[PDB]
Amino acid sequence: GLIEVERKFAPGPDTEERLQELGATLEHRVTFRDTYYDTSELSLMLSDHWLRQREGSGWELKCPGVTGVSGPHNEYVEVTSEAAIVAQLFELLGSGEQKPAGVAAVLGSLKLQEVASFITTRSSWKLAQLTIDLDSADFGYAVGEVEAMVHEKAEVPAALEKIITVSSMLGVPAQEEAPAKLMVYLQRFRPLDYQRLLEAASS
Ligand SMILES: Cc1ncc(C[n+]2csc(CCOP(=O)(O)OP(=O)(O)OP(=O)(O)O)c2C)c(N)n1
Repeated sequence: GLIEVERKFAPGPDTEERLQELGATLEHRVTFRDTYYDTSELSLMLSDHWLRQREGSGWELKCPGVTGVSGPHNEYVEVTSEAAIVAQLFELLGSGEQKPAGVAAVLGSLKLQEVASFITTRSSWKLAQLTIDLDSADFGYAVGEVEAMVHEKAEVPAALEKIITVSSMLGVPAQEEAPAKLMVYLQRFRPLDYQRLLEAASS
């Protein structure tokens, strides 16, 4: 799959106006459920893999990036082929000897269960490209991301530059590193999982 490069930010009262003034256009709005899966030991998340089923899109696996871009920014390979997702799940959790099947069909054999499920309403903008998604979660939390998707690693630096420039033109504090919706959900509603992630990040 493709390499996603992103920077999250806290959206302000002026964000639409600022986007308008930059020449970004609002492409669509959409409301949808995401459901994230892991083992009881959080084997995926602790290895920086994120498996989800998204209403309207199907199964998606985020795999850790190949280049060094972490900080307020981050980089993931997004895998959307179910066959590719299963192949990676077998390697991480099970055996490559297992019979391939759809992601839903293998969950039970790999002891994968729902760790999080929540609805989001997303207002999606395009800049000529970059995408800027302004999200509101159904547990009460709002976040934005400036994002680019590239094919090869050598395109990452140039994408990363635009992402920073656009966040800055939005007037988003440089220091700010707004958390992912999933991380706020885990903090509020899966506190023992959240602590496990904390203890592993400081390690
Ligand atoms: C402290 C910390 N923060 C973030 C991460 C990375 N991370 C946390 S959750 C998580 C999975 C959810 O990522 P997210 O960017 O919030 O998805 P979303 O915006 O809704 O959808 P999309 O852009 O595909 O449409 C990742 C990759 C990490 N490992 N540690």
